Amino acid sequence: DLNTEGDALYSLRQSLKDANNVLQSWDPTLVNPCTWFHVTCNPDNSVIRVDLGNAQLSGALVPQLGQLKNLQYLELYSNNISGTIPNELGNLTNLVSLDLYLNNFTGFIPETLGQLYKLRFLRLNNNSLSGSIPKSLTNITTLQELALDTNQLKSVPDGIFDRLTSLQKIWLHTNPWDCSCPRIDYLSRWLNKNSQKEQGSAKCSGSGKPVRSIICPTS
Ligand SMILES: *[C@@H]1O[C@H](CO)[C@@H](O)[C@H](O)[C@H]1NC(C)=O
Repeated sequence: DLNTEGDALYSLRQSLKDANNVLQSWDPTLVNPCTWFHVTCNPDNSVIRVDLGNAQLSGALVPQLGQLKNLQYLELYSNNISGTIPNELGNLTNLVSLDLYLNNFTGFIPETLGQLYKLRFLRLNNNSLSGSIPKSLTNITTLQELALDTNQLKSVPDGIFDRLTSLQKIWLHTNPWDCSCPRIDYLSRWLNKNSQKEQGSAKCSGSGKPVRSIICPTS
């Protein structure tokens, strides 16, 4: 009897590279993945988390990874993983902490990420992700720590941080932010009002000025 969490998780092993044989213990033929290393299950024998951090893993993620609904913590951080973040990660409803940081990830940040309403922690940082933030992120009210730092990020949608009332720490620094007015108006004002929330200094592109220091004129 196939597990379907194990099948979903094995689809990841097929597309990744170790080379440390980290995933050697992932056997889909077992009744459940709960006995796998780097995998933890609840008393109901479903996968609530995956810690692959620092496994020296290369390759790309897979859309089948969204098949784990009870997945709470996904730690993929500190690897060589490339490609784009799958939209199917928006199908993890019970996802609390999503850590993709310190990887090669390219492309846009998925808009379906705004479908995680239990997500309290999002770290996409130290990646190649290209500039914008999904407007749907405002739908995460439980967001506390958001780290986007060290990426290709450029702009931000107006009023996106307004519905995040639980936001504590945020990392926007080391990004090619567009400080031209009146695009940078919201972010500059938000980073100044919320400056206790920001960790590090977000610098404007080519000027080197902090985003918060920018004051946009009307007319
Ligand atoms: C989302 O997950 C549920 C259960 O985990 C599954 O039944 C459904 O097909 C998934 N949908 C997509 C689009 O992945």
